[PDB]
Amino acid sequence: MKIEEGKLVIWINGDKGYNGLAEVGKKFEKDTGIKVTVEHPDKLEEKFPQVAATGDGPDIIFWAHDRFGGYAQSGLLAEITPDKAFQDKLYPFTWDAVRYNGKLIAYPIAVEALSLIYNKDLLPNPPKTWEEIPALDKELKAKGKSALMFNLQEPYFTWPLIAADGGYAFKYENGKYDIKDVGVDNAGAKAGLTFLVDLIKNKHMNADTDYSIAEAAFNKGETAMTINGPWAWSNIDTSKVNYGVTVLPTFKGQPSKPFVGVLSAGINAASPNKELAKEFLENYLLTDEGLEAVNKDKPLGAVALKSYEEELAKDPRIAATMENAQKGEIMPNIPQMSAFWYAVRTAVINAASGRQTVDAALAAGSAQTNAAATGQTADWLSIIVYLTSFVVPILLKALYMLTTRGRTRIRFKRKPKHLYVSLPNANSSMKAEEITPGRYRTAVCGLYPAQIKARQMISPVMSVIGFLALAKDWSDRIEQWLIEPCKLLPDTAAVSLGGPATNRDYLRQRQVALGNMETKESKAIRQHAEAAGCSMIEDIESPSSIWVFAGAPDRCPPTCLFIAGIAELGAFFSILQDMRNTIMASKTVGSFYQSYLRRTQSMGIQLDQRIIVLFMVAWGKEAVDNFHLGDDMDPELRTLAQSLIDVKVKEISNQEPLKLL
Ligand SMILES: OC[C@H]1O[C@H](O[C@H]2[C@H](O)[C@@H](O)[C@@H](O[C@H]3[C@H](O)[C@@H](O)[C@@H](O[C@H]4[C@H](O)[C@@H](O)[C@@H](O)O[C@@H]4CO)O[C@@H]3CO)O[C@@H]2CO)[C@H](O)[C@@H](O)[C@@H]1O
Repeated sequence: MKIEEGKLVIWINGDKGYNGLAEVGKKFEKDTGIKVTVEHPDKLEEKFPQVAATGDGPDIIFWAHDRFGGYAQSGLLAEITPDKAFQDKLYPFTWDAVRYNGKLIAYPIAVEALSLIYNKDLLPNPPKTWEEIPALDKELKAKGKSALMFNLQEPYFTWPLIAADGGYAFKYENGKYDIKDVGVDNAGAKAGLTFLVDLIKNKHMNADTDYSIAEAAFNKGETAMTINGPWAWSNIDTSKVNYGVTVLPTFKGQPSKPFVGVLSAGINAASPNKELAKEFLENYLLTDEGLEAVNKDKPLGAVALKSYEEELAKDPRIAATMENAQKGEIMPNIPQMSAFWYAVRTAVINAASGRQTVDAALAAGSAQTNAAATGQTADWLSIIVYLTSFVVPILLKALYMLTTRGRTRIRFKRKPKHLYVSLPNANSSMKAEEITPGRYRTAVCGLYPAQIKARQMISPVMSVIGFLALAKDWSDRIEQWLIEPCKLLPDTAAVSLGGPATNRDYLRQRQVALGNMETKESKAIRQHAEAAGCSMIEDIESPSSIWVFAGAPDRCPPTCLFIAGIAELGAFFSILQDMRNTIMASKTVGSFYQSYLRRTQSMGIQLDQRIIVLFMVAWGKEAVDNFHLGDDMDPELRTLAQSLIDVKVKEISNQEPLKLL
């Protein structure tokens, strides 16, 4: 019933052999004294992330592997660490389905694919091709029957036709899926779907048809054929029916291409029974003895366990199932898959009912598939508020951790709390509130510049470009910069009291512009920061105006963007990074600026690159001369060197050995 550090709660879909699985639980209770309660709620897969985080989900979730990539990125799933020996008991390709970013996120149980099921008494010559189905329907309809009924409400069942002439979710190439290359709106997808919609319009199928009616219809002897998976076989046997299982029909001479699912078992990251769950699955469920009990309720299909699979292989129906799988494609596990299914589902319904044209349906689906695929930009107001909540020292400490070569979510830590920095995988799509390590350096720096000054936090990216020499003499350096005459521009009759123009006049002219471009979004950020104790900058001549860049943010922080002339300051250091990297490459006998530039524009600014020029002419050589090009001693040298000395200094004469210098 309830998650407790003893008890186990398991969730599995209601179309699977949950009763047989419950039998395994009873066996588990007998040997170890641990009750196993099996439930099969509707829509378990949507609710789970909602309960997973609130202490109320199951310890173990069973589903096909496609949802699990999404679960793992959110950190909802416990890491799997089976013996090397154990991996070898199950087929390797099954691990691939449940492999994400090199990490195991669930145990595979069984491989499921759709097949064509036909009544051998009614239809001893099943069709080879889809396109013959229509001619076949007229004769049978004349005898009170139909050709084919299946669930149009789930895109899984229609996808094989849609995939038949070339449709794909995401293109697989060079070992991975291209999340921006979606094939739902290609020539192939439009052809395949059109064929199905006409079957309906010609009253061969009814758009208003789901899983339960059709099984019954087939089972009642009303329809010659159905499309379903191995789980359906149990109820058909009960209905007293002679059926066959064969390859799906072809379409346009191309094989039908079902999406193949691997039934998988994930462990809830918040479960207090992680050790128990692992013990349960490998030693009880994932056994010859265990799987038969499940299989005896409703067949699982082609199981992952080699020892058991050798037995199943004798069933001719599974041979056909695996035939369809090899002609099709293994489902992705990527997070965007759910977005994909939702899109195709609406598209099938909308098209099937004639509420929209096919072109539009699949076109809209295309848009929606990339909706999740495209990279959202940050809502800093939501990031700042999340960072400001945490105490100030905890945050500062985290920055020093990002730069120690740590290596999905990295965790930072009379009430306990947990800070989470989310690393971006190449597959996952940027969220509007996803705090990346880069965005993290950005927010904190813009919030706590003066507090960074106290700790003197210069990263190994800024330390090398001589950031200290500019920092200490900053206050005196910057005023020289301001008092200096900006000859080139503006036209010199504009000062407030030297006869010549000054650079200060430029930053002024600039601030007016920024004051106009100052977005309500930015203002909102600036004020919320102050109230949280995050006192901020207001001018370039501030004690901590330059300490905003000490942490090496990827962007000009959002709390300083419209305070001239910081926005252009950024490129100054960013270029220096490009300068060194090209100096070193030159030294040998044989991009940062561009990136930084791109990111600021993402915030809606046009960098007055002239200000950058000015910053150079003043602090060019100074910053360049004091670069740290040369390398230094190796840790082995230093440690080994000092030790040898110590000995000799311990021997003659026993005096404190002073270090190497
Ligand atoms: O849109 C409203 C509907 O949303 C919910 O269904 C969604 C799921 O949340 C998605 O995960 C996805 O479902 C896929 C599923 O991921 C995939 O594994 C496959 O499911 C098979 C399953 O592998 C197989 O073992 C067997 O159980 O049949 C399933 C198919 O019925 O295919 C699903 C897509 O068809 O997309 C659906 C929506 O399409 C919610 O559960 C629904 O109740 C709701 O109506």
